Amino acid sequence: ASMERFLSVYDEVQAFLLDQLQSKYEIDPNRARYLRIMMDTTCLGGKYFRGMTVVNVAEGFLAVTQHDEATKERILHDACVGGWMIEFLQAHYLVEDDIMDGSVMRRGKPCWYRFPGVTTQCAINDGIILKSWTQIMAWHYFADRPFLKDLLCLFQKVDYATAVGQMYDVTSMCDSNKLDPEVAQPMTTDFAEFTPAIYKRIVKYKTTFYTYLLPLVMGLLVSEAAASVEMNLVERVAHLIGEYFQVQDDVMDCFTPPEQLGKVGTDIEDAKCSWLAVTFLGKANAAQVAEFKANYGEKDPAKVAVVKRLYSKANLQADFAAYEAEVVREVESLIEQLKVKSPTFAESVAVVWEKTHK
Amino acid sequence: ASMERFLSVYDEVQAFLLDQLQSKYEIDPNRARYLRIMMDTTCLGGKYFRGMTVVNVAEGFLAVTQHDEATKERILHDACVGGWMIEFLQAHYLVEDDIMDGSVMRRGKPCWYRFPGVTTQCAINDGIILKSWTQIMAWHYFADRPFLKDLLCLFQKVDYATAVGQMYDVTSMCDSNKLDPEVAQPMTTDFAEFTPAIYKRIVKYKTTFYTYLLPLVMGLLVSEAAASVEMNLVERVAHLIGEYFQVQDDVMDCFTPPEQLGKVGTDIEDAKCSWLAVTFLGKANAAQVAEFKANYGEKDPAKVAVVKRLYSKANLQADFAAYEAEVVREVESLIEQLKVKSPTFAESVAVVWEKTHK
Ligand SMILES: Oc1ccc2[nH]cc(CN3CCN(c4nc5cc(Cl)ccc5s4)CC3)c2c1
Ligand SMILES: Oc1ccc2[nH]cc(CN3CCN(c4nc5cc(Cl)ccc5s4)CC3)c2c1
Ligand SMILES: [Zn+2]
Ligand SMILES: [Zn+2]
Repeated sequence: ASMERFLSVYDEVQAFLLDQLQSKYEIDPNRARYLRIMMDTTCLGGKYFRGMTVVNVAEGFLAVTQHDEATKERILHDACVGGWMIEFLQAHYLVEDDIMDGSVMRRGKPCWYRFPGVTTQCAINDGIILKSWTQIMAWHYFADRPFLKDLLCLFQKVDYATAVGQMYDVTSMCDSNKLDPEVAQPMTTDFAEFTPAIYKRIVKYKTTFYTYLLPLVMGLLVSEAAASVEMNLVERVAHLIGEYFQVQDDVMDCFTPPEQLGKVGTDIEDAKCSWLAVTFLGKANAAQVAEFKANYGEKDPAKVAVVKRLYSKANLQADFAAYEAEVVREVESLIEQLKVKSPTFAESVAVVWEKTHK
Repeated sequence: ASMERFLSVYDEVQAFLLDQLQSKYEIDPNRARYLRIMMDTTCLGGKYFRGMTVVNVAEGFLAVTQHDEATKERILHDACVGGWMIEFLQAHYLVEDDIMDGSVMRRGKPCWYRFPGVTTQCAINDGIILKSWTQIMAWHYFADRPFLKDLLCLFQKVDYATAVGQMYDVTSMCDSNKLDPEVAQPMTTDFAEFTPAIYKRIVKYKTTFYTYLLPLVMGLLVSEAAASVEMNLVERVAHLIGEYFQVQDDVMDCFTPPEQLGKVGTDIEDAKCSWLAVTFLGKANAAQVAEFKANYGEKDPAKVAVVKRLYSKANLQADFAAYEAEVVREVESLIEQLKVKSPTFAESVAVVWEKTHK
């Protein structure tokens, strides 16, 4: 099974990284232990959706391509390593984003920086190490691979797009004309930049490149199958599914109970440009817009409750159902176009969509 | 002149990065302005020692090798780009280290995160962007270069060694046996880990890889001259000069006036494993060791003054002169060994040493 193989490779990669720190970086057993615990706490515990997508794409191609058994094993091992590079990249951005946002919990556990023996001083560096490990994995495991250059190039572009996305996200509540390193940034008062186009740009860069595009294209690279697809369709479908994924996360932040969510959602307090805020502003009357402005982006729980009740009374479920019908329609159309060059790849995309939609 | 060429290339690289953000990353003029100012504030203003070393090494080879004029220009441009990759890598670690350490000033100006319109929330990400830019530079400018693979591999190893070094540095005042993410870390009471061997390990990784090794080897790579040297001698001399550089920085932190230093030095308050603390512990009697333990690593200015006077009365100038005589001796010996394969490269190393020593 794919999951058994995926988790066995984590143990192998972890052992390799820590053994390398001992043999080449003069590490002591106590600092190796700290880094082992850091890796487990930051990398494990999720669903491994991003990493398993690489494995699933590679598995799809194996089913229709002629290979020696040793080659099938090599491809599957490469897909697991590539999938772990993505999981570690996600771990890097979660560690850093939790510090930047002052987050309290992550997956029902405290954020890494909040651990007593960690602190922000160490956590920022731990986050840096997590991303350096993705490169150590690539150069070691893919040293002789024909796809090494393309993989490192794609990984770099995705990482950069994601850092650009975090900038778009953290500054989404400021007026663009006021951005100035010399002047403390006031929250917007007009919310003129809370538009579907601006929200789409935030989401496209902050999450879709690393959550959907990177796993799909990495699965193609380790399979030596990039010629079986039209890359423009891959980008379009990845960006489309990724946006839907984030709209789901925005709604859950506001209404999914903290116990089920695994944290206390603070998007309203943080004045985030969420799908709920953009959509609400897209249908509210003058009175509702005014009430929203007087209560958004403030920590006062009475003000947060006003925003939540404004959203509830605005019937955003109808807009969500309408957005979802449009996404089902467009995703199915792009899947159909993917079948022209690769029915196998289209099938992996269908599975990626099914898992997102539910 | 090398400096004129080096600074002209910064303008070109800056223009390329910002133009790429507009054409491919949907950036708006206000966020491009913020990133332009961030780049200038974090990358410029230093002596450009690391970046200019790449240029100087490449210039040395140009003087003794046959090339068309267009090739000499291509090599010099590659050396400037490679030198800027190192300067931007340094900018990344300064931004992040200033946040981690809670630093106030850097080069007589506030630390980047302390700017009113920046904040830690943005600065951590700005630091991440600074390092992604080093990779954007490499993939763009060195796309067709024979040294691209070796350069990216060397850059990754140096970056990882540096992140490992920051971990060694930030945890240098804890007892290794007590390192535990679950438990808040107490300061050491015995200072048994304040030894010359442990101090050497901190310094080797936290600064010598990126300050000395990377500029020298990058100069060789862009010159296609790695066969003109014995790499083991390059590593040994880089590590040796780098250690001397850091011993100088440790002494200046404690005794160079804040006006000349460009900041208020806090190594004593921070309980850092500095050359002054290790050397003092290496010659103190029982009474002096006891007085050091009762005053080190505390913010109280009276306690800091006791440590500074303990250092002053301990005649650490004699130990420094003795360490310096040994370094002059070993650096000169390694330079002599470098002459066997490349008198030109040995000469660039002599210049690197002269600039460090003064
Ligand atoms: O006033 C409050 C404050 C906090 C609260 N927590 C839970 C509630 C009770 N419901 C409020 C309405 N609701 C919404 N579900 C969606 C789903 C989509 Cl896809 C789009 C818009 C909405 S609106 C579900 C939970 C509540 C009410
Ligand atoms: O008590 C204090 C407190 C703060 C102070 N600031 C300046 C001073 C006055 N001098 C104190 C001694 N000194 C040192 N120079 C070096 C150089 C090396 Cl290489 C190694 C060890 C030392 S010791 C220079 C400045 C002073 C005194
Ligand atoms: Zn965030
Ligand atoms: Zn530091």
